[PDB]
Amino acid sequence: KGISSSAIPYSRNAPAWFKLSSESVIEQIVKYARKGLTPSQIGVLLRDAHGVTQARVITGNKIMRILKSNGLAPEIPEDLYYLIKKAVSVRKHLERNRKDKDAKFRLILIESRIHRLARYYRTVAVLPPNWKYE
Amino acid sequence: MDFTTDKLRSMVRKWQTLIEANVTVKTSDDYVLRIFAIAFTRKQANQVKRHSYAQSSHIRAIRKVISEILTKEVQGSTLAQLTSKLIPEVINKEIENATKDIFPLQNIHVRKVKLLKQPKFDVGALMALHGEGSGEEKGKKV
RNA sequence: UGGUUCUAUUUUCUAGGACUGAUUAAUAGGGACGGUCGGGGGCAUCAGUAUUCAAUUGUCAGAGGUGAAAUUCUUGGAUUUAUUGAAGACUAACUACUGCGAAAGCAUUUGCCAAGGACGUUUUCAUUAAUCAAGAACGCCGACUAGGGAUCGGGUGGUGUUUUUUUAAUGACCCACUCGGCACCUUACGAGACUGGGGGGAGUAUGGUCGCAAGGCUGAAACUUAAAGGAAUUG
Repeated sequence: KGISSSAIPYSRNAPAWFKLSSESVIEQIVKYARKGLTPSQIGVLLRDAHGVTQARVITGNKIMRILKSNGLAPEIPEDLYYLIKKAVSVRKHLERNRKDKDAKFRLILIESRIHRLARYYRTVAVLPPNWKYE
Repeated sequence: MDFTTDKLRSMVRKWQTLIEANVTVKTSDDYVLRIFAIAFTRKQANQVKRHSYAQSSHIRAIRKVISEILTKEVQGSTLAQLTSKLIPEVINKEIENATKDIFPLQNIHVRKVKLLKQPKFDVGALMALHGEGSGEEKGKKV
């Protein structure tokens, strides 16, 4: 295990060089989401190019709440969606060539990780119960 | 063309990497040649760490530029032009100059050249490689 | 998206009504991104020289092998030499108290396929977490302080040398810091409470029990018995 994460500043204010509007950021957010990017991609594009540090600080609330209150909710949370599509990519690799025992092992690991947070999201009922991973 | 075994055994030392490449190239004639290459990773002067290994992506990039520029030195040569090119060891200087952007690389050599197929005979081309000649010889004296 | 009517100049601007309402952001965990990293895996491709076999020469009497020999091959030419082909493996030196993998393990090139880790991150979710009976896949100690040198992967900064230029980006080394690894050398401080088993080590004695073992020239005993052999033998 390694310690490599991001270090959120002690400040909770806009950084006083951020001369943009607190609403034009939201309009850019919903524009990028409607052209089709995941919320982590919205956050990293907004951070890199239109220099909002983080939008829970600069806007009102966090950007998945912004997308759900502006009508662009996800069908399934981003974590579960990315783990689902990684699992189905490994499954198509396994149907293609069937002597990859290591990739079978990594499929068992990815499927366990699917079930863990699918169980969490189900008891929170973000997604409905009787959800199965096909 | 071939090295003696003692030369490359005299070149191989531990605590470096040998990048070796080979390409099967057809010349401006229809000779096709498998031509090899060896190169050993140098250490710079002021280097204090004892290793000087390449990071294997530097090996892939060095081997890539070795293959590209020596398949550029062939196809742009005949057999006679390639032989006169590799007598004074100058394809090695081309490899060294083209590769010092990536790693230092002491004693690059070609080490081995194999003919695979040869086109036809062409007695005129051989006699133009050597020199002319034709004989009317002696006559019997009865 | 639909509909009703109110103000001054043939078309200008207007007012109203029906289809959300608690925190962080763990030097906890997950996910995304970025440049990468590795002999991690799978498929395909490429190469290398040995070995074995075969074809063709050249030459002639031996070649293996062993401590010596022998089985074996050999004037229908063995072994040696040269050219070439085929096969099945294997990846030499480089090769390390290095790397990667959950372990068993993994070393030629190139490409494809998915994967993984560390780092960077003012990205995202928000407790989603830790341990293992069962089951499944593959097959001097700890809860503990500091360090030191070296090395592998990433990052930041410095500012010299190799690099170099108006084609793209991209190195290598030196130094300091920092994160994470495989080890090594030390330090300080803690209760740390494929199943079946007699009882120490080295010896000694034996009027017990269970065994195995001596005699005595063979022939040869009911037979003083042949031949031959043995033994000792200066008849």
